[PDB]
Amino acid sequence: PQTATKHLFVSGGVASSLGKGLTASSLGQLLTARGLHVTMQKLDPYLNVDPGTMNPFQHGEVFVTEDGAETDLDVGHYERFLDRNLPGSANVTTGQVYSTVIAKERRGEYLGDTVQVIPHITDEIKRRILAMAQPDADGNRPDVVITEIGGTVGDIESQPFLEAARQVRHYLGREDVFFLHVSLVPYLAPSGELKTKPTQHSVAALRSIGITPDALILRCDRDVPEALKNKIALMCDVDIDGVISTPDAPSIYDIPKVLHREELDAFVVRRLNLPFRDVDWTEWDDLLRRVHEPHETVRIALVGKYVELSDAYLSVAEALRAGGFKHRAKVEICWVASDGCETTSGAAAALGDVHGVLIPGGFGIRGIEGKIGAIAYARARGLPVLGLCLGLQCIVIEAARSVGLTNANSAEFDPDTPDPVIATMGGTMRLGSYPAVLEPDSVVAQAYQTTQVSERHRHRYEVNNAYRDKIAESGLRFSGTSPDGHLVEFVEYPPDRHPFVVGTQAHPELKSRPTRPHPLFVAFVGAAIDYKAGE
Amino acid sequence: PQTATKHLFVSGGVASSLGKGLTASSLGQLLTARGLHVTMQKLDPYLNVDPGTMNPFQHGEVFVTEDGAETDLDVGHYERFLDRNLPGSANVTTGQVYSTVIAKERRGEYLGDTVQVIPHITDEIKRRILAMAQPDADGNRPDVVITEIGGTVGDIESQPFLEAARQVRHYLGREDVFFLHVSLVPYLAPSGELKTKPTQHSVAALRSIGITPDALILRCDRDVPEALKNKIALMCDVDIDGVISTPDAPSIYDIPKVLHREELDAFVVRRLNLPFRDVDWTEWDDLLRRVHEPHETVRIALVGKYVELSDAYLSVAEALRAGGFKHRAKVEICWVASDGCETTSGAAAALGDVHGVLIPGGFGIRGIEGKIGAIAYARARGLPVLGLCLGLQCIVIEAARSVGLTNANSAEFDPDTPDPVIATMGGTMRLGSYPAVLEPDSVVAQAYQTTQVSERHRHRYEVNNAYRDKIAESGLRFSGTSPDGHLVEFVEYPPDRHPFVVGTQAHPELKSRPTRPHPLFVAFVGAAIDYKAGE
Amino acid sequence: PQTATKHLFVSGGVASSLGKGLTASSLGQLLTARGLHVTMQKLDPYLNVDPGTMNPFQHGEVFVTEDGAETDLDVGHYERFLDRNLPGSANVTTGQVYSTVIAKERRGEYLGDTVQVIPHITDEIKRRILAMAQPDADGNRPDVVITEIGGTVGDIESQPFLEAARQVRHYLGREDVFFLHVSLVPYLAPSGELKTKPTQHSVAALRSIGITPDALILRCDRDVPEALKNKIALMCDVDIDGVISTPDAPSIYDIPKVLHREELDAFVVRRLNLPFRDVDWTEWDDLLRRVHEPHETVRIALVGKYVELSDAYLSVAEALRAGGFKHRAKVEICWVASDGCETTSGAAAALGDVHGVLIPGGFGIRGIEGKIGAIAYARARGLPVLGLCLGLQCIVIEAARSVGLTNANSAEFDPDTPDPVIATMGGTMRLGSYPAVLEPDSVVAQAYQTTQVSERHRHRYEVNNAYRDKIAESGLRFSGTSPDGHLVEFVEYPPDRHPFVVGTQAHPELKSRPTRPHPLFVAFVGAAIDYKAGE
Ligand SMILES: Nc1ccn([C@@H]2O[C@H](COP(=O)(O)OP(=O)(O)OP(=O)(O)O)[C@@H](O)[C@H]2O)c(=O)n1
Ligand SMILES: Nc1ccn([C@@H]2O[C@H](COP(=O)(O)OP(=O)(O)OP(=O)(O)O)[C@@H](O)[C@H]2O)c(=O)n1
Ligand SMILES: Nc1ccn([C@@H]2O[C@H](COP(=O)(O)OP(=O)(O)OP(=O)(O)O)[C@@H](O)[C@H]2O)c(=O)n1
Ligand SMILES: Nc1ccn([C@@H]2O[C@H](COP(=O)(O)OP(=O)(O)OP(=O)(O)O)[C@@H](O)[C@H]2O)c(=O)n1
Ligand SMILES: Nc1ccn([C@@H]2O[C@H](COP(=O)(O)OP(=O)(O)OP(=O)(O)O)[C@@H](O)[C@H]2O)c(=O)n1
Ligand SMILES: Nc1ccn([C@@H]2O[C@H](COP(=O)(O)OP(=O)(O)OP(=O)(O)O)[C@@H](O)[C@H]2O)c(=O)n1
Repeated sequence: PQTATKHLFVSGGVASSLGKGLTASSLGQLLTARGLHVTMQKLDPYLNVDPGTMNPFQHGEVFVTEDGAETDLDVGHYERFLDRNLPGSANVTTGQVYSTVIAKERRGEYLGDTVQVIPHITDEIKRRILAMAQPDADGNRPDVVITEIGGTVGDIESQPFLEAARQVRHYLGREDVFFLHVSLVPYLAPSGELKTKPTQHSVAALRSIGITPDALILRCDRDVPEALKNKIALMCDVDIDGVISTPDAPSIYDIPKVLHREELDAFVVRRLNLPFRDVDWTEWDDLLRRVHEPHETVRIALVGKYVELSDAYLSVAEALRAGGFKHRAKVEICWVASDGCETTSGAAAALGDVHGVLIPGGFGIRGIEGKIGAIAYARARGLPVLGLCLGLQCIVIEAARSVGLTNANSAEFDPDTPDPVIATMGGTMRLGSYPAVLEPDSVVAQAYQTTQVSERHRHRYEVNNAYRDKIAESGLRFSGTSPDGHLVEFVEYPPDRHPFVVGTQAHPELKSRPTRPHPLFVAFVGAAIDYKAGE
Repeated sequence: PQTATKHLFVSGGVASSLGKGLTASSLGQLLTARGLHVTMQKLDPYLNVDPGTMNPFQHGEVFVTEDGAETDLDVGHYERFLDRNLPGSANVTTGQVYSTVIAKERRGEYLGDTVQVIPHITDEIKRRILAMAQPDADGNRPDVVITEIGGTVGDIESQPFLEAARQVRHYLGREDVFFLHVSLVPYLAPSGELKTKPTQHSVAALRSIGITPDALILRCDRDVPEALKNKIALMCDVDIDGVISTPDAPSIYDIPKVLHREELDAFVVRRLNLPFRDVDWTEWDDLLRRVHEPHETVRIALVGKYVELSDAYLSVAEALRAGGFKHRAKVEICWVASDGCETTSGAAAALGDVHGVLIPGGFGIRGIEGKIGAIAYARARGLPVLGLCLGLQCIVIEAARSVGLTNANSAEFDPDTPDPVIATMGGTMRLGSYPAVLEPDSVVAQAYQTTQVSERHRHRYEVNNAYRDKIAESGLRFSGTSPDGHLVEFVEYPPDRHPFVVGTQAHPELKSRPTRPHPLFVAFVGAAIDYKAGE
Repeated sequence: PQTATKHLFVSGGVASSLGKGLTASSLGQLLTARGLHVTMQKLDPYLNVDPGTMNPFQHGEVFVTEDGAETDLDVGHYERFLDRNLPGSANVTTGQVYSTVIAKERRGEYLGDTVQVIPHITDEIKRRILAMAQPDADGNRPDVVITEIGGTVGDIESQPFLEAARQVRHYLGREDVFFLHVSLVPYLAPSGELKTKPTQHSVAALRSIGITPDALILRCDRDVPEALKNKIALMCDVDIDGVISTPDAPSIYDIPKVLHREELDAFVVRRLNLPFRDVDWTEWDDLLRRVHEPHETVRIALVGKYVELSDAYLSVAEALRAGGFKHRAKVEICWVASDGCETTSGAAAALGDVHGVLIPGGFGIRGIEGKIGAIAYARARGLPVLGLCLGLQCIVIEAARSVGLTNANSAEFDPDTPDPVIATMGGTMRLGSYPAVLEPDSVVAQAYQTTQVSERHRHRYEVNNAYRDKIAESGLRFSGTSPDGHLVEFVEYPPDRHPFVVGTQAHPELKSRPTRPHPLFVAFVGAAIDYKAGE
């Protein structure tokens, strides 16, 4: 039988860039491995109502849920570590709260009461939090909700969320609410010692707003001496079980071992009185083997538009590497800047060194001819290609230009093109999960091993249905469509035209999990390994 | 069976002069009435090592324990409300802590370690606190120690005591430590409403140092509306059982009823899990009757040296009134300034209106001839007299001068007197409890109904043992002595010389309790009532 | 003409071990180079009244002023960087304040007033501070007093000093008081960026007690980007002239260049309106040349009792290196643990690799036979020796044992010795500066180039004046004495017995300055270089 849904807030002190996200994700992973139905939530502090306005080349990708809600990329780590789909409710922001309360004000639904910050805003936040305890579409209720509070304790940027957390702690009571806390432990080079004083000043600032931390996670470049853990337990009044060393791990997938080796999760389960059951590593030891024991290295070029910040492609890169792990191959990514590839001599100079090329999406970018040139090169050179979203549109433009439709373009990039092979259906902006059907015994059907698939979408332009028969003169099969056949979903060249050249409009990288890689990235790495073996 | 000795700290916020002392005393009274063995402690913040240096005309009397320890007058309220003797350990000060730790430093008992404030000072304070849990001379261990932290939360004056309280709360755990808190609720006259915001800012300041208050006592001139108690429970995270209204009571003896009518003590007993048993009021309803239903008013003049601050005589005045309550009489005190009474015309102008005159002590004052003049008048007029300590020395000087020893004096006030009837035995400064013996069937023996008594002392001058036979020529009997007869303890005139004129060297006001008045003050009020009846 | 003496407080935030001492010393150096008469003061937080109780093997040496006041070793850096003698007033501690105020309380000099912490303590601290503005023994008044506040801002350990600083800032006014501030800027390895948030939280904590910092010194492992200096000036309201980068310098003597290259001192002079004059580097460029361009490396063994903490010998090591700089030689110190040298085979195994051996002091240690063995070896091997204080007593014991006084000892280490060549005169504990006279044309007289010297002392045992003629049978000349000849001050072997073997009772390392090395350490390094050249 299930008790009340516990809440487990996480807040950062001293500094940002300490890994609250991956730490909370790893805690969710461990609780999942015990068999609890964990779910997760992020409370972003910024006022953007949704991230579709944000420049991804500075703030990373935009994740898309099943229900087509745009969310912070941080939600991706929670999905990947849980292997669970999360609702669009998983990402609250200050912008959603303030614009909700001001909308209800203008519509007059507060009966003319004065709209204070307290209680109206903090009750709305508390409601957005407690909604996660509601039963899912199957009627199951989660055991634990982990809620990463954004910003830093003491930021004016976060005070309303921490007042809401305080109120939740009042109404549910300490049997059912737990606070983790994450804080920096700097190393000083002239003296050669770890200093706890910033963590004491952090927990003092946290207590000044009425939250009591039940455990500390100490972020450090070396294992914290027991002689400092005891001092922290003295000066923070944190039970000495709950001062946890957490070095900088070798890789993000090692962090669950770090947290388990300090036995954090056993203390969490004991403190919340959740149904205690043994951890089974059998699902994750094999991952750590594949991660640490690569049989071979294989290089994939990724033809990004701008590549000085790699975080703009995080989930693409992680989906590639998750594919690599399926073949026990260390996928290494050659970050290739598309604007170097607009000339075939530059394309040859960049791309000739690799065993495959991948065309990632690029919603909202301008100027794609570099990607088309890179694809035309890769076809002539025989390099395997996968095109994610804009990737399919560049592949289709390349195919049409190969059959002489020289001025062919997307209506997005040349509204005056005489041959809009990609055109607006601004037309219906498709978002979220839609069904698709595969040509039976197509190459994609051979990969998925089924005719029925579903994918997450974020595009408003489509293959012009009048051109399908013309484009098929290239040999390009339209090997998947909408169930009515009205919309194009996949394209491929035949197996004897090229070994593997596929595109989709989807973002298949969003269905990646390291224990369950996406079929197309597995097949693409299989083709890249076969190219390595043949060359 | 007895569990661990619980601790119950009390700290003030917003302001001083809020009645932490009488509130904590009344809580001790209620817990005593349940039958728990309560004991109490004050942690003064000032650096005076003992108060014997302090000017009592600005800071009130100096209390004296059984073991002769000088303590703050605040200890008197705890003794009176408990009716229990307290050790000299009942009053810690910062001066005792800092001078102890620096003494152990100079004696080298820290093995050359650096003497920080933490942990050395706060461990010493914690030791001075936990000492109260040690078994008494009978081997009984108290159930509850109530510890009034001096100053205000947020004073630099108190930070080390609050860090010590935090450490105690860590080592004993919240099952065994409770915090009361006392805070002001101002009334604003232009708007006519109570404001809780100062109490919120107080509990925020208290939390900033890591103490969590379990209940609030709200100090207000009117009953706090339930609509503000709920807001305080919301904004302070104080369980709504534990927000307690406490109006300004009519008198200090009514405060136990106030605390019981809001049912504070039931919540304390439930929260500490003490052995629950019913309150019996039978001991205190009769006090409240006597306090509120006086049959008659009787006036006593008290011949103080300086009287603009009455707190210098607190325990004298309270012992008088406790005597009054024994005869159901409202004792009203005519505060008479001794320097008006040095001339017989001024003495007649001041003292003629009253039914008795009392000569209080005056350790460390200069110039006493006003008191001698007042006594000579009172004798001629027939007014009953009691002399406390210096009172006996003025009575004895008056007696000697009445038998012509005209230049007789105390060696304290004229070291060059040719007739030191009071002289140094600086000689042995007597402090604390000493036995004395009474002349059988003396007037004092008729009052005490026994030959054996004990009293608390604070004097270094004594009746000159060579003059006893000479002074007895006045008829003044030396009706009590040390058991060896070496020292004078009491004097009286015979019943047919005057109705009641007695002195002692003792401070009998320190053995006052309202449920157990001191015998001499009962007899003195009996004589003053008989004078009222006869006149 | 001279205006009022300015005050320049310095306080640390975020962490200790950030170099407030050397930073403030370097600021004093720069202001001295401009020609201002700077003086300095340390306000230690610990309650040790003087450090003579402290274990130096954990807290470093004890410095000794001209007037024989024991002070924290931190005073040594101020003396060395100023090249000025400082009074014993240069080191206040909480122990001196609290024991002073409690002494005046017990002596009754507060007229019975209650001794609060405020104002009595903080007025005493303010008085101890303002005393530094009083004219010196020549009647000159310093222009600037630099006052390093100990502990960290927000420590209960320091609150009274910061309240005193606030009061001084009130009474003198912001024209005449300046606050530096020192704060950490951590580097985070996973993200690769400097984080300013701990400095913002520091300056917030500092402002919460009413001090406004006029400049920030940022302590970092790399030059702070201008893009973070501007953010700090925004969020701290620090004038952007006054956010100063300070990397970890290569050596302590380079820090004046760091502070001058960021032009801190020009801003300080402009802000305090001191008499502006150009910096002259001519005194310090030659030091930095000698420091960075060593012609040769020469190794000196230092025979310490315990050597795992080198800070116990700080001023000895610095005096050696200052001697090295006089010959342009990199002195490298072989830290030799004396207990390895008690056997001649172990002595040979340790000491044979070096060009000289030095016997440092050791007040309060037990067991010296290792040092005697090391000296007997060094004599047989011909290694140059210098004995500081206990060094002379080991040299003298070795000399006496070489002439067959086999059971000779110091009365300190064998009170039952039949031959106390070193004996109590506990006798007079000599402290501070005393005159001494040198044998004309002695080797020491050839070094000092004068007959008259003075030295700082800290010993209570002396050469037994009855044994001088007996010990001189070794050839050991008693080449210096008290001016009356009563006390032994120096010993030497003749130039043809050994090249240079000298001892003293003094601590000559305390008169070291890098621009003015002590004559004996120059001569000793000259002899060690001559041994290197000959071997
Ligand atoms: N136990 C941890 C914690 C953090 N990191 C490193 O810290 C970086 C930060 O990644 P992230 O969790 O996403 O935090 P940020 O995006 O940088 O900033 P924020 O704290 O707001 O989440 C990661 O690259 C990760 O390698 C790590 O290796 N191990
Ligand atoms: N809440 C606190 C914490 C520390 N101190 C004082 O700060 C000094 C110690 O300085 P510091 O070394 O910098 O802090 P640590 O406790 O020792 O931890 P860390 O090593 O990280 O510095 C001690 O005198 C200690 O009493 C204090 O008064 N109040
Ligand atoms: N529930 C209360 C609390 C306080 N008082 C009044 O508050 C005054 C303060 O007396 P005391 O307890 O001794 O406090 P102070 O001496 O004035 O100052 P402090 O708080 O430091 O004890 C008393 O006269 C008392 O009448 C009261 O009548 N009822
Ligand atoms: N911790 C708090 C407490 C109050 N407020 C805000 O302060 C305003 C109320 O002002 P005020 O009346 O002065 O405080 P009250 O809560 O109403 O209590 P009181 O009547 O004593 O004033 C409200 O907007 C409330 O949201 C806040 O932002 N944060
Ligand atoms: N601008 C600076 C500041 C500090 N340090 C290094 O920091 C160390 C600290 O020395 P010190 O000034 O004496 O400080 P601590 O003794 O370690 O501790 P505290 O802050 O209390 O003085 C020194 O070894 C020094 O090399 C430095 O190289 N350059
Ligand atoms: N006094 C302040 C300081 C910062 N913030 C908020 O904190 C967030 C920035 O987080 P962070 O990067 O960690 O602090 P920085 O100012 O950017 O400095 P640093 O790089 O060291 O982190 C911003 O939303 C900013 O508005 C705030 O609300 N109040």
